[PDB]
Amino acid sequence: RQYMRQIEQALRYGYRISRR
Repeated sequence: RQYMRQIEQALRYGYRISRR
């Protein structure tokens, strides 16, 4: 929901760095 918005935005950084 609305709150997940800030939490989702974090995954942006996740997708910014590499994790295998």
